[PDB]
Order: sequence, then structure tokens, then C-alpha cells
Amino acid sequence: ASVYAWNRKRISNCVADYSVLYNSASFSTFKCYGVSPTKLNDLCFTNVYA
Amino acid sequence: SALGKLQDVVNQNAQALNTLVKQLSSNFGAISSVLNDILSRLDPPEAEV
Repeated sequence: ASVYAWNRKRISNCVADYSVLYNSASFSTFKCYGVSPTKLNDLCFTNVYA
Repeated sequence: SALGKLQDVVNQNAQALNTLVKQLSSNFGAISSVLNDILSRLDPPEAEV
């Protein structure tokens, strides 16, 4: 989507493996706030918005 | 109420302890009042703050 009309995907009821994304060589930016990127696989969330 | 003088001492101290315990639920500006939640989420450089 265009940034003015950005898309929101609601993610729930699933297993989230974030190390697949973090350990990828394909991303130029991967900045986490309020959470460590290396602790994500140990955490549970009520919901994730992408 | 005859023994109010002794009950007052009990009440004041019980209240002081209850207040002290309840303060553990305060964030004090932190992301969480729960120390374990901070430690499980953040790395040391940020957790320490």
C-alpha cells in the first residue's frame, strides 16, 4: 500500500517465529522498540498487527 | 471502642504495610511494575533503564 493508505493485517491464534525474520540477510532495517529482537521467540502477545 | 487505643496501633501498622506492598504495583515511569516482565522483554542496556 501507499503510506497514506497503509495496510493493516491482524495476526492471531498462531505460532510466531521472529528469528526467521531477524536472522534474514534480506532486510536493511530491523529496529525493535520496547522489546529485544532476540527475546521475541520467548514472548506471548494478545495480538500482532503487521 | 474501649480498646481503640490498642486497635489504632494495629490499624496504623497494618495500613503502613499494606501501602508498602501496594507500591510494588507502581510503574514509577517504567514500562511495567513487574520486574520479570522487563527482564523477559528487554536486553540489559535497556532493561537497566
